[PDB]
Amino acid sequence: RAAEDPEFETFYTKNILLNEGIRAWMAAQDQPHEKLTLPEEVLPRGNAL
Amino acid sequence: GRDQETTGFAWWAGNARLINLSGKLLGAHVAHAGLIVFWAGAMNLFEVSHFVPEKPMYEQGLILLPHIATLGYGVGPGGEVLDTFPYFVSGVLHLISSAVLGFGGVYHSLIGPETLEESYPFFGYVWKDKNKMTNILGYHLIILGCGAWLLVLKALYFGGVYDTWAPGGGDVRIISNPTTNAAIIFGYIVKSPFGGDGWIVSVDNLEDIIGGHIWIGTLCILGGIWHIYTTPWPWARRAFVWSGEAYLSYSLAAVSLMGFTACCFAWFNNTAYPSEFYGPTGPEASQAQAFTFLVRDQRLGANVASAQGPTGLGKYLMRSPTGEIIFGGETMRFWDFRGPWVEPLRGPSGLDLVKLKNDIQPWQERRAAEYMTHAPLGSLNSVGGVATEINAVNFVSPRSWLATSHFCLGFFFFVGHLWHAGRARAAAAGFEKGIDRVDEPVLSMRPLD
Amino acid sequence: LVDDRMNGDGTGLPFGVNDGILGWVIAGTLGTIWAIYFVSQKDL
Amino acid sequence: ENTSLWARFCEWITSTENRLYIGWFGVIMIPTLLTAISVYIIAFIAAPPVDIDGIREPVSGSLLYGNNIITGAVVPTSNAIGLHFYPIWEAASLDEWLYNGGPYQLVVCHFFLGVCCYMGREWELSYRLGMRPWIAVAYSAPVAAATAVFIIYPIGQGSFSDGMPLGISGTFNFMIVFQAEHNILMHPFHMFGVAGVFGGSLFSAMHGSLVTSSLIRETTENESANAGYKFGQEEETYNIVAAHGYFGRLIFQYASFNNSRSLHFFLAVWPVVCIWLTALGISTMAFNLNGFNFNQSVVDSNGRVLNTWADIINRANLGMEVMHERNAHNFPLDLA
Amino acid sequence: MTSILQIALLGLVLVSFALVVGVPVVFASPNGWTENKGVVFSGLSVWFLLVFAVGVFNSFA
Amino acid sequence: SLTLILQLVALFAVVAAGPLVVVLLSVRGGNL
Amino acid sequence: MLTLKIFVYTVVTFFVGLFIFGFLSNDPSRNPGKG
Amino acid sequence: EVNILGLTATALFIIIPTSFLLILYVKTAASE
Amino acid sequence: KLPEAYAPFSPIVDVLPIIPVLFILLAFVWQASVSFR
Amino acid sequence: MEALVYTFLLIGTLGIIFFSIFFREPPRIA
Amino acid sequence: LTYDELQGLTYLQVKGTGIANTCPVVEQGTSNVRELKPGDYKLEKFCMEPTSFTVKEEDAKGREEFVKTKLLTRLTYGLDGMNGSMKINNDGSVEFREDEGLDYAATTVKLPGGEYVPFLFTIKEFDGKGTLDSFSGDFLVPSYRGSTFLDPKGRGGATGYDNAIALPAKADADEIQRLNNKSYTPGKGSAVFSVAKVDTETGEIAGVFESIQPSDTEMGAHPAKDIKITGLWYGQLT
Amino acid sequence: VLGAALLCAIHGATVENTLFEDGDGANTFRAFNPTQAEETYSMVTANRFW
Ligand code: CLA
Ligand code: CLA
Ligand code: CLA
Ligand code: CLA
Ligand SMILES: CCCCCCCCCCCCCCCCCC(=O)OC[C@H](CO)OC(=O)CCCCCCCCCCCCCCCCC
Ligand SMILES: CC1=C(/C=C/C(C)=C/C=C/C(C)=C/C=C/C=C(C)/C=C/C=C(C)/C=C/C2=C(C)CCCC2(C)C)C(C)(C)CCC1
Ligand SMILES: CC1=C(/C=C/C(C)=C/C=C/C(C)=C/C=C/C=C(C)/C=C/C=C(C)/C=C/C2=C(C)CCCC2(C)C)C(C)(C)CCC1
Ligand SMILES: CC1=C(/C=C/C(C)=C\C=CC(/C)=C/C=C/C=C(C)/C=C/C=C(C)/C=C/C2=C(C)CCCC2(C)C)C(C)(C)CCC1
Ligand code: OEX
Ligand SMILES: [Cl-]
Ligand SMILES: [Cl-]
Ligand SMILES: [Fe+2]
Ligand code: NA
Repeated sequence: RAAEDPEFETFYTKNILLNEGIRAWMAAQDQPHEKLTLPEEVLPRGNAL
Repeated sequence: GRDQETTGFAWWAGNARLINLSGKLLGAHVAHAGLIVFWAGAMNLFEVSHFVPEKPMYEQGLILLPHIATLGYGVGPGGEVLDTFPYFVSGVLHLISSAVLGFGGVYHSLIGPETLEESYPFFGYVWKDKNKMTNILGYHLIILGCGAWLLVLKALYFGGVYDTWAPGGGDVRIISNPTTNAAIIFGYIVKSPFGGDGWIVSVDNLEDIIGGHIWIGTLCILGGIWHIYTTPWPWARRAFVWSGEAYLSYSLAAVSLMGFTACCFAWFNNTAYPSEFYGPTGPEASQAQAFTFLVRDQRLGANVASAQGPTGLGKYLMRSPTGEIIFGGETMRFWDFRGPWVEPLRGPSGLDLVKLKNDIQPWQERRAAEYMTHAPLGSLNSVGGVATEINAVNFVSPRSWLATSHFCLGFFFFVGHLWHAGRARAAAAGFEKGIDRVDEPVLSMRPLD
Repeated sequence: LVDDRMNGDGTGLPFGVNDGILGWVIAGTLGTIWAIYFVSQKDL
Repeated sequence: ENTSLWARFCEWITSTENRLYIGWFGVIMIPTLLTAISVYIIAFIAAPPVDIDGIREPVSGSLLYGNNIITGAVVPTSNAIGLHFYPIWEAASLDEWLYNGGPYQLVVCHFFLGVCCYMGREWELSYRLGMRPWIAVAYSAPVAAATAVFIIYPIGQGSFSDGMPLGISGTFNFMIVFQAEHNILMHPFHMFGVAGVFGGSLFSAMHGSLVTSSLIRETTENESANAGYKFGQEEETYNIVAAHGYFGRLIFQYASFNNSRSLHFFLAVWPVVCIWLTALGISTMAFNLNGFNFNQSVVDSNGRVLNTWADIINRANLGMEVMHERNAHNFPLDLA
Repeated sequence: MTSILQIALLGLVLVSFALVVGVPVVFASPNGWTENKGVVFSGLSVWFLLVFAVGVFNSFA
Repeated sequence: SLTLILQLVALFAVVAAGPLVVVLLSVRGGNL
Repeated sequence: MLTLKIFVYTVVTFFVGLFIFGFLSNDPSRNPGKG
Repeated sequence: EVNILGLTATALFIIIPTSFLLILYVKTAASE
Repeated sequence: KLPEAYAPFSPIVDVLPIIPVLFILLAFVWQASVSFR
Repeated sequence: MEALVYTFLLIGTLGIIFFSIFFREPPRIA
Repeated sequence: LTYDELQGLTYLQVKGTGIANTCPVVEQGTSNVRELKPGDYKLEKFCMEPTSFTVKEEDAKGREEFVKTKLLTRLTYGLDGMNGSMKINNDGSVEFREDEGLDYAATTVKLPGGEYVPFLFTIKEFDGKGTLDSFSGDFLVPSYRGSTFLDPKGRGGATGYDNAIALPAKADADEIQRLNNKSYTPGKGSAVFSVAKVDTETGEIAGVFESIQPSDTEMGAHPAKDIKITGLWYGQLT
Repeated sequence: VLGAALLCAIHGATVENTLFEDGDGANTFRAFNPTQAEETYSMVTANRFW
């Protein structure tokens, strides 16, 4: 529904977006075996923060 | 003292053992008052000894030196400290008075008269004597009215109290013509507690502050005389429980309401709590972020009135729910913030675009220490701003400290009011210890189904 | 404006009233309850 | 007392013969909570999308607008409103009131009044039954927590949009954002609350085990062992003498809980005081007192940052921080 | 004049320390307050004298 | 530092003052 | 919409008046205990 | 449209245990 | 800072806030000494 | 249907708790 | 209220009353309109507030009708603080040209049936040609959202995902309208103005307007409707 | 877990608020006797209250 609708948002979609940021910004310093040297621009950001 | 086998109270309820002991109760009170004045003097001397003069009086974790500084004792025009001798004098006077009070409390607790009625009928009191309790309440009401009139005298004749709303960024301003309008004062007390008004946290000027203090002092003195020369009416007798525990619960509820109310003053008020002494409030530094970024991005060259954000509402300026022009960021919740560095920039309709473009003042620009750090974030073990900040700056806002602590103690005192009100009602009814087990009320009632 | 609004949010209205009818119905309801209680107090 | 209107009303209100006790606290509990129940149910079923963040980006939260029970939620009030008391009569239309988040304010205000009067009604029934009155004092802890998450935290942050959404996924959203911005896990009051619920479950299991185990035979492998005697005798079953011996032999037989009253007082006081502590931790983090901040506390002799579990928590927190309100921020430092 | 103030304040500190240690001890002693009345009164008198002395010496130092 | 030494000695003097009163009342009679 | 405010104000004033005058109407005497 | 698998699963998970419990309650209340 | 005539007494001042915390603990010492009767 | 099943389950739970409150078995032995 | 008594009110008196969203009026002026002195003018404080918000939806049977709607956003729809030029000639020809100000307002309105219609009420970059009785022209309409706006799934334009992140097996030639395009191309709208109640002593004109402009296309997913905005405008000539 | 903590708090408060008299002192904790064969709290009163 949210893929075919740019208007449909729920708190569950907000939680999914938060989980994506947790994974992306936590993996590099969380799993040193993975050697995730991800640059800052491919990491997801909101606006201004 | 006494043991549990005679009083019926255990050690963790030992202060109940002196409920009916007037002299020991008075000694506990006087010793506790000595404790309060001792904390005042000791913490004042600690804050004076730990005072760096070049820094403002909020990066140092000082909470009560701002309380003296609000009265105008040793405060320069812009907000500088000038001298710390009034603070030192206040601390030393509190320490000596606490020594006297502690001696009196220790004396009355240890070797004072055990019970006051047999030798001192003026001070003796039973908890069921409504006339005597109203006499004591009247004495304390007259004392509190004199205390409020003391602040009135300091504001009116002794050249004190610091005004943030004075032009240029505040000044210690002697207050002339306080607003003693009953309509204004009681419209303050009966209005809504929400964001549009604020019930008691709405005083934007020392004139209304001192008019309300005149009203509260006169009313307290008159009510004290009234309680001295009256006895509670039969409706009050039928409504209230007349015991020492019930009176404590009434005081606990009132003082918990006062604690929550003072927490709200601390978080929102910037008139009785100047920003130069207490740091920014919640709404400011957030309004200051939008204001400073607006003036910076128009100093670069980009216009701020026709600039829209990612959502199309305005990166710098937008409209409030009412048609006032407000700051366009996420600080649209704080559009009711009134500050000394905002009002000359603010007009009848909105934020006065022409004033933002041309009539900005250099002192309002320099008031970016409001925004920079010092937004009332700060974490429990100090460190900087938001919870994800690193160990760079040692700061937590004094407004945050004495709002958080005061809400905690206000809620605890509401809980204590509940406890003491319930136990006082059970004591007056007769079942504070439990159920009589041979005639319980439940067996005399019809079953529910 | 495109619609009619109460426009009473804010402005420090006493007890939230913006018309005299609200204060009058508050006073009338409180007075009615007080009158019933007064003529019907003390159980009997 | 019998031929008077306010009399008959008073001894009907204070009557203990009602199926549910009303009382003078109930005359305020019942209408506010019924209003909150009605508005919450109607909003959860058919609430139109509401712009929570004040950025003209509504979220649905209601079943008829395409979500389930887990992800459906009565969404908080608009950020544009703030804590400015927006009821129906302050709106020009019901559609506008619904678009701005008025149902949340209505339900939260009525729920706060209703739980306060529920506590008062608990006291009132304890008073009218000849009981002791501190069940309301025990109930004051969930009321404090609900007030902290629905009223006090929006007061501290300046907007009812900061209130906990009336739902499940909204509750998780409130949790994650609160973590990102206050570091609740590293807050000692929250540690006390977590220890309180864990110890409450522990002590509930221990008390249930000790009272369910310490029995003499009165119920056989059938429904009941009434062959000794049927219903209608005061010869009591149970035990607390061998149960205390078992609990003592369990560890070292000196932590004496032989007093049943002291044991039940401990069972009452531990989760209550811990939930008091965690509710006040939420209330302190409302004014941004926040949790422990040990980011880059460990440095070596040359001053290089040695990583830390607290630093990993910081990375997760800032990853949460950059996701929250992707479109609601225009300025770098998050203060409002 | 500052040295006189410092000596007076140190004397006041020691007198207050002696008073804090002894006043509860004298009060709660069995049959001790009516026999230590003179020494307790003298201690309180010197305490008040030292307080007033530091107060009047503050204006000169 | 000498400042820290005087802070410690003042701290020990004020911390030990209370228990000194209690033990003095315990060994010099009673009424506590 | 003003009449909705009038109706709600009347309802709230009614219930608050019932609360206050009911607690005024001899509440400490509504006990089974002797006292 | 219509998730008929979810509908059948939910309807069966409601009907079968509720009917089982209701039958047990009816046969228990019939013979005291 | 404290005035110049009171600067040596600032280390004594630095300990004075904790005395009220010491007072309730003194009460607990007295209860222990009376054996919590 | 999607929302109809959720509404039916919620009102069924509410009806169950209503029956448990009001049409319960009367309590016996204490 | 005219501009004279709006400046005579404090901020606290106007606050919370809805007065700040109302454009000033002219009470001492004349309705002759043509009496206005010709020349080159630089008007400031150009006010523009609406009185109705009607949306054009096309039925699937072939006729044109507008419908009245219900506003969801509160009093944020006025335009205030704009300025520009008016080259008025002796015959009456004008050269109205707005330059800068609060020349936009994000407005969300509700159609009958419960469909949300967001739009950006703009008059920015508008030129005016015609007489004093009626002059019209065209103005620039921005998208509604910037290219840094992220959808509920994090996809966007300048920044975003541009891919269905929820499921790794759906990016084919059916989500192109939702993922690949992400258009922010500005539209244009047409507004017609009219000058009434001219003032001679201080050059204060306050007429009416009727504006036609496209609605929001969200992110380019669906075509925009047409919004008709009618109301009053106000200006001071110097 | 939340229901277990709720049950612990409610059970403790209910037992402590239905404790019967069992004595004359103001401290109910010493009113308890493990030797007696009677229940220390009123289950009937607790059931009617809840
Ligand atoms: C604000 C704190 C405070 C205060 C002012 C008091 C005051 C009092 N309590 Mg109490 N108490 C407290 C806290 C407090 N308590 C706490 C927290 C507990 C729980 C542990 C108790 C438990 C308790 C019990 C069980 C009893 C009291 C009793 C008493 C009364 C008489 C004590 C007595 O006769 O024995 C004498 C005590 C002493 C000799 C030791 C105290 C030493 C002195 C007084 C203080 C320390 C020295 C001090 C610095 C001197 C100042 C010097 C001066 C020159 C400035 C007294 C009025 C008794 C009572 O109720 O009366 C019937 C009683 O039995 N209390
Ligand atoms: C007319 C008799 C009288 C007076 C004047 C007082 C006065 C006072 N009592 Mg007291 N009391 C009385 C009778 C009286 N009481 C009786 C009969 C009892 C029963 C035994 C008590 C029991 C009692 C207790 C238990 C306590 C007090 C306390 C206090 C003080 C509280 C004020 C405070 O500390 O805050 C601050 C003070 C102010 C804000 C006032 C500012 C100073 C002003 C300018 C001075 C007022 C002068 C004024 C003209 C004189 C008043 C006229 C008088 C006739 C009322 C205060 C000085 C408390 C205490 O111990 O405090 C140390 C306390 O705990 N009283
Ligand atoms: C209204 C109460 C209040 C408030 C708002 C403040 C605020 C402040 N104080 Mg202060 N203080 C207070 C009371 C208060 N204090 C009291 C009563 C004392 C006497 C002991 C002191 C003594 C004191 C000193 C010596 C110093 C401060 C300092 C400070 C500043 C920094 C505080 C800090 O470092 O972290 C705050 C510390 C904490 C948050 C510790 C938390 C303690 C909690 C409440 C324990 C309770 C948790 C839980 C319930 C435990 C249960 C166990 C229990 C059953 C025993 C700050 C502005 C420092 C300063 O900057 O100097 C100017 C400083 O050095 N204070
Ligand atoms: C000025 C307010 C006030 C006053 C005068 C009293 C007075 C009294 N209370 Mg009471 N109480 C209050 C507030 C007050 N209370 C509050 C706010 C609460 C809620 C927390 C309670 C809860 C309470 C209970 C449960 C009981 C009393 C009891 C009593 C009586 C005996 C007290 C005693 O000797 O215990 C001894 C004192 C102690 C053992 C010290 C207490 C240690 C506390 C619990 C730890 C916290 C202290 C720590 C330094 C602070 C940390 C920070 C904080 C913000 C958490 C006595 C007449 C008893 C009673 O009912 O007798 C009739 C009793 O059972 N009170
Ligand atoms: C808009 C401004 C907002 C701010 C103004 C707010 C004003 C609030 C004033 C309330 C003060 C009343 C205190 C009584 C407390 C209970 C006394 C009681 O238990 O009372 C019981 C007691 C028992 O004997 O009796 C008695 O002592 C009788 C004494 C009670 C006095 C009765 C009040 C006057 C009655 C007027 C009737 C109103 C009639 C209806 C008006 C209709 C208008 C159209
Ligand atoms: C009864 C009782 C109690 C209580 C007690 C108390 C409360 C006490 C107190 C007391 C007090 C309340 C005290 C106080 C004090 C004070 C003092 C003693 C002082 C002083 C002085 C000095 C000496 C100073 C000096 C200085 C100066 C002047 C300045 C500079 C610095 C210095 C510091 C040097 C208890 C709980 C135990 C238990 C029960 C019984
Ligand atoms: C100073 C100041 C001011 C002023 C203030 C004021 C003026 C206040 C007040 C106030 C008031 C004027 C108050 C009053 C009150 C009262 C109360 C608070 C009460 C009560 C009570 C109760 C709660 C009751 C209960 C009950 C009932 C209900 C019935 C039966 C009986 C009983 C008891 C149960 C101002 C702000 C201006 C400025 C600043 C400062
Ligand atoms: C101003 C000043 C002063 C004053 C002072 C005072 C005001 C006093 C005091 C004092 C005090 C106030 C002291 C104290 C101390 C205390 C302590 C040291 C404590 C303790 C406790 C504990 C350690 C506990 C233990 C325990 C128990 C027994 C119970 C249970 C278990 C436990 C383990 C917890 C002087 C004269 C020096 C001079 C200089 C300055
Ligand atoms: O809205 Mn919910 O939340 Ca208290 O932070 Mn700033 O703003 Mn928003 O951000 Mn993170
Ligand atoms: Cl922002
Ligand atoms: Cl979010
Ligand atoms: Fe049990
Ligand atoms: Na963002």
